[PDB]
Order: sequence, then structure tokens, then C-alpha cells
Amino acid sequence: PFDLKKDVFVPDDKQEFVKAQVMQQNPPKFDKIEDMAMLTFLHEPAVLYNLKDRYGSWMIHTYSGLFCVTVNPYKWLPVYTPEVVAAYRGKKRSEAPPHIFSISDNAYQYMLTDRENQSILITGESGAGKTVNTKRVIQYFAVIAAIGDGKGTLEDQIIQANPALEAFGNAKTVRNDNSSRFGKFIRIHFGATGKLASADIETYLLEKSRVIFQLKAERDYHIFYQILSNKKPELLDMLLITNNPYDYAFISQGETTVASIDDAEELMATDNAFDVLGFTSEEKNSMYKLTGAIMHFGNMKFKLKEQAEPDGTEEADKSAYLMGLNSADLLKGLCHPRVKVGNEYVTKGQNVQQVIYATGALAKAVYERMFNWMVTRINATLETKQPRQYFIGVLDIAGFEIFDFNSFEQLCINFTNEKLQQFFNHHMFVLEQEEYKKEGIEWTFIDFGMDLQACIDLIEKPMGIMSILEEECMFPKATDMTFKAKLFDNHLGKSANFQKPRNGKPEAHFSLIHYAGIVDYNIIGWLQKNKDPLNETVVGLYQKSSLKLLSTLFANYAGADQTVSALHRENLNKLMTNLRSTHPHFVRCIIPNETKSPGVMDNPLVMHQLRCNGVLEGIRICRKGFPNRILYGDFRQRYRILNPAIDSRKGAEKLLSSLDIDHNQYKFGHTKVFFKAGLLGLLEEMRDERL
Ligand SMILES: Nc1ncnc2c1ncn2[C@@H]1O[C@H](COP(=O)(O)OP(=O)(O)O)[C@@H](O)[C@H]1O
Ligand code: VO4
Ligand SMILES: [Mg+2]
Repeated sequence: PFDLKKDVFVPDDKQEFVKAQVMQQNPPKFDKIEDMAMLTFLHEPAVLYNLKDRYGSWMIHTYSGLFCVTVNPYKWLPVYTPEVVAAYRGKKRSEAPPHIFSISDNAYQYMLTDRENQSILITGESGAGKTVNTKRVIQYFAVIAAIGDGKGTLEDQIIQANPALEAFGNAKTVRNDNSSRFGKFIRIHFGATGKLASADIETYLLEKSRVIFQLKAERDYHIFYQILSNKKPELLDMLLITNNPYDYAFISQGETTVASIDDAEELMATDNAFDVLGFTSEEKNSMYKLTGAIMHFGNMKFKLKEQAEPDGTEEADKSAYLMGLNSADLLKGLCHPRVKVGNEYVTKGQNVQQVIYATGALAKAVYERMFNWMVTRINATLETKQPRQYFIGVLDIAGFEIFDFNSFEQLCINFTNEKLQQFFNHHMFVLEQEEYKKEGIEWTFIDFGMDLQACIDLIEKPMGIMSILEEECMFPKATDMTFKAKLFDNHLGKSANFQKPRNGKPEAHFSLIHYAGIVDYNIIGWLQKNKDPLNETVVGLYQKSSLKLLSTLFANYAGADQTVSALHRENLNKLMTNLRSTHPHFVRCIIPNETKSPGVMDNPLVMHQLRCNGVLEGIRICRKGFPNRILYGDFRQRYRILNPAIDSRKGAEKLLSSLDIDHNQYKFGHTKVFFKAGLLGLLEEMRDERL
């Protein structure tokens, strides 16, 4: 039943809103609507209850005008079958239920239609569902390619690239058991005619610190635990290691086992991927050897000879062989590093703290450089040298996160999420309205309040958090307190998004009002994390190493004779300019609850996400504007059938007036007919009714 004026939504204190500041409920005709732009009433609880209702029937995808919202089901669903893949092909958005397969197919459709590169941009916080959705886009394209009209086919290698990468670059955190600890942009290349030709991956900022450090409730990278599972006892013999994670300090500061992850079957999936990817046994064992060496490296003790000297060579010995190095040379490089004196050298001295730091850095450097090499190797086999014309890029970044302890790592992560949200804002609100102005459409610019420019400027612009951190690095006398002091002198009271920390729970130094909330940051060791300096004496031995992998990992290295933040900003800007030259397809992932409960929806958490993403705003610009527009030529070429009674424009004017449609549903532009929501669908439907 229904009551047009009595059925309303009231602001609940614990559940955001509740079925009954009074908003009208939508009629039952619109229950579980596939496109929320077609709801008669549009307010916060209207969108919240349509999403909650669809999620109750396990319908995790839902359209919001031109973009899609997916809510993590936390449970496998039978909607990603190859049968469903084949059915989604060729289908228009309006003639199939919302799905990630529809976003992918329609990006493909626009690519060949417009002769334009596309990009599937997936947003969301930690554990929202970004990586799963990214894998389903690649899965759709590979399955579609593999059906047409040792090392495996291009399609299998593309799929198997991700399990190989997740072992080395993904890890369990407090918010996600398989959190991506690096950004990823994947391009799927096609020829002029649409046949899949090639693929490449570009990875961004792997969280180095995780390799040698873990928080109370989190693990190191999956790979360590997979190896220590003993599902391949041969690997333990090869790496000269025990079967206990608690025997290795670098990998056991936090948790060591995850309930949702079977580390034994995962190592099998990991190894199988390297096989399909074309890797060799020497290649696999070299990466396994290096992973092992990094564990032994962390177990080396030191002592006062203020100068350090090895406290027992047992752990040093094991890692030196796995690396193809001399154990005495390795230890003398750590404790007594060479300093250039023209064509000669003098060693400097180090204390136990200085050697411990140097060792930590070297393991992080080896690990990150191993991941880079691995990505390059995957790229080398994905390179088919077949003719390519276009590409469909997929962006899977590390999601917005807030831990009990937030450091440099969290700042770089959250910065990117703020940057990508601004991409959505600029595309959906600024560029869209400039297109109406361009085509002489009657329109007055709307301010949707979607502009995190102040927060982005605070982080990246000169004298901002990152610019201050870069300048303070290039001062040898600079300390964490001088950086803290510089941040506050320039920004306290001046930058609105920079606040004093809101402190049991670890001590924070400053607050940052991000698009998705206030994040408390601890600036300890940020100067060192940004510098990333290495013991060049040990790096020198690495260059000469008898293990080809370790030698090539460090062959391209520049000595003493650039920072993390400068490189991150450089890559982020390069990425945003390159995405600007594509047709973007936004997928907004929503985490339904903190506790990983499938089918359960926390209303205050979902509504927070929908607000900071701009879902209501993005729906309104679709309703108030004109989301569909066809060139007068492309309109006569397809819709002349409707009424065949010389100019492309004048003919379209007479055609639309001769039809039984609302004459307010369309507007005439300089080169295109701009349609209101749903009118295009009705015109396409009418084309079948006389085809
Ligand atoms: N569509 C989905 N179907 C089933 N489970 C999902 C889906 N998307 C995500 N999950 C679950 O949620 C976890 C976290 O999602 P993930 O894609 O890794 O998040 P993010 O990359 O945004 O941090 C996954 O490991 C998986 O267990
Ligand atoms: O958990 V994430 O993969 O979004 O970092
Ligand atoms: Mg991820």
C-alpha cells in the first residue's frame, strides 16, 4: 500500500533516517530502481533506502545517473559467470541490470563509437571493493577476447598478473585482509577494429615501511606467510628458513595469521601465476631467495665494539649466500661504509642505531626494487607487438584510510583519494556545465559545493605540507620538531583544513580535514622516509652480486656525486593529465560496515560515503542538465527511420516535433541535440518498433 502525503522519511539519531526535516517517500513503482536519476523524489534518505533495498536482494550495483555505485557484498555471488559475461556484450546500459560488466562493455562501445581512449576510475575507501571490481573489468575483457566471434595466452597472463602482484604488494591491515599497498593503472590495448592487442601495468608507491614494520593489528606482505605456510617444503630448504613467522622479526611485529586467508593455497596460486606469466625457475627462485634473504637480514644482531660490530654472524651468513655476496664484505659495509676521497676511499663509522637503520632501509630497497622488476617482467610478456590503436585504462589505487597511527604513508594515500575525488568533481560539475555553454545551450552555472581545492593546495602547493617536508630534508640540522614547527608556523590559523590534533590512542602531531574526514597525523621520521638514503657501500656489493636478479635490481642506480613526495606529486600529476585525455567511467564503491558482515548495512557509514563522494550532487546534474547528446549527422544516420518526410540540423528539428514526445525533454545545441534523462532510451525503443 501507499500514502502520497503521509509516507515520509524522518531523521533518525542512530540510523541516519528512518521510514515514517520531512522528506517524501518514493512510490512503490520505484522500489529497487536500477537508476536513481529516475526517482521522483531526490534527497539523502531516498538514495540511502534504494541502495539498502537493492543490497537486501544482493543487487550490489545501482546507477546514479551517468555513474555507478557498488556496495561490497562481502560474500561470493553467482553474477560473475562466463555466461553472464557473454550476455552483457553489445548491450546498451538501459537494457541490462546494473553491473561492472556493463561499465566495461559500454567503455568498449564508446571507444569504437567515438574513436577515443576510455578509463574506468574506481573510487572507495579501504576495503570498499576497488580491487575486486578492477579484477572483474579485466576478467570481462579477457573472457570476451578469449571467445572472440608453461606461459599461456595473452588473456590468461592478464588475469594471472594480479595474484602474482597481490602476494608482493598486498597485505592484511585493520580495515582490509587483502589491502592493496600500492596504486595501479592498467591499460588494455585494442586495435582500430576492436581486437584486444596488448596490456600494461604501471604501479605507484609501494608501502616500503610495511616490509620491516607492522602495527598491532596487521600483517606484512602476503608472500612471507605464503612461503612460511610449508605447502612447498622445498622452498624452506632453498631459503634456509624455519616454518614459524615469529622466528623473523621483520615480519612478526603485528599479526601472523588471517582467518579469511589460506596461506597454503595462496602460495600455490602465486606460483602458478608466475608459471603462466612465463617466468623461469631461476626467476622464481631468485625472487624467493631475495624474500628469504630479507627475513635473515632482519634477524642480524649488532653490538658496541660509539661504533657497532656484528653480534654473531649466523643470520648474516644465511642472507649473504641467498644474495650471492660475501658475508664479511656485507658486515664491513654496514658497520664501516666507504666515503670517496678522489680515486681512493676512507670508511666512516656507525653506531648500533645507525647500522640497524641502514639494514632496514636496504631490505626495503631490495623489496621495492624486486616488485618493480616483477611488474616490468609481467609487462614484457603482456607486450604482444600486435597493432594497437586505443586503450581502456583501469585505476585501482590504495583506498582512503585512517588507522590508530597515521604516518607519511597515510598522507600519500589520502592525498591521492582527495585528488581523485577532485577529478570526479571537475569532470562531473565543471566540464559538464562548460559543455552546455560551448553548445549555446540555455543554462546558468550551478555551484554544487564540490571543490576540495583548498585541501589539495594545502598538501601539494608551494609552502604546503609536502613542499615544507622537501625543503626541510635538504637541511642536515633539520629535526622532526623543526618540521612540526614549520608546519604550524605557516598553517595554524591560516589553512582551514590544517587543525591541532584531536587526541591511550597514539600521540598525533596535526589534523587534516580530508574530504572523507579528519585524519590525525604523526610526523615522526617523515624527514627520513622522504629522503630514502641507502648504504651505498652495500649497494655497491649488490651491483657486483653473483645472483643476476640482485645485480640487475641495482644496476640502474644513481650515487651521491629527489624525494618520495616530489616523485609522488610528479606521478600523480602525470596520471591526472593523462586521465584528462580519456572518457572517464566512474564506479563508486561503498563499504557497508566496519565488521566485514555480508548483507549488513551501517546507515551512518554509507551515508557518510555517499555525501563525501558527491552521489546526490552527481545525480542532480544529470537531472537538471542533459546527460545524452547526439551530433545532428549521427542522429539522422540512426533515427531517420521514424519519419522519412538536406541539412542534418533542420531535419532533426522537424523530426522531433512530428513525434509524440515532450518538447521540453530536448534542447538544440550548435552541433548536437541534447536530451534530458530517459528520452534517448525512448527514441532507441521507438527505432525497434519500426525496424
Ligand atoms: N564484489 C565482491 N564480491 C565479493 N566479495 C567482495 C567484492 N568486493 C570486495 N569483496 C570482499 O571485500 C574485500 C576487500 O575488497 P577489495 O576489493 O580488496 O577492497 P579495496 O581494494 O577497495 O581496499 C575482498 O578481499 C573480498 O573479500
Ligand atoms: O584496502 V585498499 O586496497 O583500498 O587499500
Ligand atoms: Mg585494493
